[PDB]
Amino acid sequence: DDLTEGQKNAFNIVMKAIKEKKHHVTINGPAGTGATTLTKFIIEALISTGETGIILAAPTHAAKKILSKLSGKEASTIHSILKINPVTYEENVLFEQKEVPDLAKCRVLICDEVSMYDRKLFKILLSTIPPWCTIIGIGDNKQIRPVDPGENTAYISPFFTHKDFYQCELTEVKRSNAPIIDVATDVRNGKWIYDKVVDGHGVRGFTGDTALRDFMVNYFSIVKSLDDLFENRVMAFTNKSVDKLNSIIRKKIFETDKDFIVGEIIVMQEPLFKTYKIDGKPVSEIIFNNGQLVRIIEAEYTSTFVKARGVPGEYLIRHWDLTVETYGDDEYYREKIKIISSDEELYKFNLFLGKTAETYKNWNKGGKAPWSDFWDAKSQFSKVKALPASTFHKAQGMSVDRAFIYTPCIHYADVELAQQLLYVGVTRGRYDVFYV
Amino acid sequence: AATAAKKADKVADDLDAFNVDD
DNA sequence: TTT
Repeated sequence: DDLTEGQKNAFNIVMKAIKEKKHHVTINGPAGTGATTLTKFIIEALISTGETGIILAAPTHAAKKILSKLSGKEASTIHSILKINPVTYEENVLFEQKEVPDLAKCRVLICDEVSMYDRKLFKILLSTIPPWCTIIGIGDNKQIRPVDPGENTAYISPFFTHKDFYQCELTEVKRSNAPIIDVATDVRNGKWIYDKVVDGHGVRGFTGDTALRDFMVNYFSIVKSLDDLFENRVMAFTNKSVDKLNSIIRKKIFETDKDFIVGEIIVMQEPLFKTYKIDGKPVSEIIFNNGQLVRIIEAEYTSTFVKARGVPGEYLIRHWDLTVETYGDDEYYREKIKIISSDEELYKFNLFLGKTAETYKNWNKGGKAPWSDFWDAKSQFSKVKALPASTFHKAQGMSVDRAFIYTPCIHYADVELAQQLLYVGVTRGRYDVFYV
Repeated sequence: AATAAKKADKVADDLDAFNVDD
């Protein structure tokens, strides 16, 4: 009940706004301010009092767990709740089946990790909420600005600037000496590096001749082929830098040169849709969401005939066929996916999708153009990535024990994404953080 | 020797062709 | 550079 002023202030302002009708609330407590702590009191107090319609949300699949495992009431993705909009946005289209209590009959709407919302998601949200579902968010205004490829405006999520969403800020850190907190507090002010060694479980980097050797021989010492690397994380900016890293990691952890090995755990990059045809109208059920961890069962490198109507000849696509089983806490499903592991041949599938456009960009050789086999073929494949090495953009919302960093690929990052990359770059490892 | 540009490239190339695996 |  007794916390710093911000936490003693934030809880009441939230309640005095949703007990009242019209105010909209967001809270911005950065690292150290105990935002994950402050969210709890908002929940355990409310479930004891007569305020119903309390529903919880998440922007991604990663952050869904660390809340529903933190609170005790079921959470969901912000998409799943609000008339799911898939990887490509839509409305009122249900894919999963969970009897999800997204009835839009709610006095309270909560969503954490508000540092990832583009405009496209907020406008749907406002057009969705009833006249009695007040929005109470909590996040970090200095984390990575939302990815919007369609706007040259380097803008942070609208959950801070919006009129109704008048936000309170937390300002005072409590843990009287944390080597990490003392780092990410200055990095949000634009200083971006230094070394601080306290108690042996802290932040330290590597330079000199054997910059990566000593840094890598520190990595492989922390994780000696453990195959338990969910808590030891390397994080990089580019996709070019990453696919080098997990390759090096694998050849030592999983001794082979194959891009994939049986019994290995991999992380997805797209929602695997299992699409059925009924009465001539398509439907869909999501099997594996974006961030959902899954395991491999059988590996084989094969080929496939690719074809589209109105297009001459046959094209040569070589890809993987891999059976996959569900890992962790989610429900157990088992189906198979197609993945191409060759930049040399990733181009060969784009040209099929490339030359096909011209045919459909004008297919006047009888009536209307058959756009089915364009998406019917593109929805065959998927994108994945290894678990030990994930990018900086996708490694958020989950705190790991020991963290690793790679700097040289961050020159191309501008001045404003940089500090939001290092803030999220340092804050992931709870205790130990190693960089280069 | 304030060459934060080159020192980031020295580390960039050593990742490009990392040492002969052990 | 970014999903």
